[PDB]
Amino acid sequence: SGIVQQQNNLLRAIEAQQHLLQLTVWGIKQLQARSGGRGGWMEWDREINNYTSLIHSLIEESQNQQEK
Amino acid sequence: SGIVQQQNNLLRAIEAQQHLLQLTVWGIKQLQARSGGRGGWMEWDREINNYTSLIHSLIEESQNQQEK
Amino acid sequence: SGIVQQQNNLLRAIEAQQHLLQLTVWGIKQLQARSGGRGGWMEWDREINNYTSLIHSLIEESQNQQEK
Repeated sequence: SGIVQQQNNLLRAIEAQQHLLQLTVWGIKQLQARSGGRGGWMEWDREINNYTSLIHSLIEESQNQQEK
Repeated sequence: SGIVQQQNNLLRAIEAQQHLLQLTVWGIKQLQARSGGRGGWMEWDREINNYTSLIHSLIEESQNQQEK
Repeated sequence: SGIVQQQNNLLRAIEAQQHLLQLTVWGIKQLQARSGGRGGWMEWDREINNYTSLIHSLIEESQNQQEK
């Protein structure tokens, strides 16, 4: 308790920022499709996708270890 | 101390990322106003606004519990 | 251990979000250069640069204190 609840809202804060991040990335995508980019950016998505997965996996860790 | 100071710069890091997030969201807004979108995106702002508030509230939690 | 490993993946999660943030900021830059903005935004970069440094420094703190 206490110290551990501190890590409670810490993860919650980060989980929420992830959503604001995805919403942000999403906002960027559409701004790039309007312009007219049939590619030549697909490797930029490859990077955010790999960091999103790496992040979502790390959040899983935290949720399971915050069980004990 | 120690463990608790670790949670010190942890929150600080997240509070700073929030600003970089708002700066990011803000950078996206203007790019959407230039184009000419008199709406049809207002529900996307509704989502970031609700996550920004949820986040700002969670940071408050951390600041008060980091008092004891 | 335990509590401390919890702060392990916590920092890792934040370090990863920083990259997704830089990737996000970067995605915004190009969308602003295409349009044609030879300035009048350089003080917006001044803000993200100063928060990126402030953040990268805070992460350093965490990495060194997570040594003891």
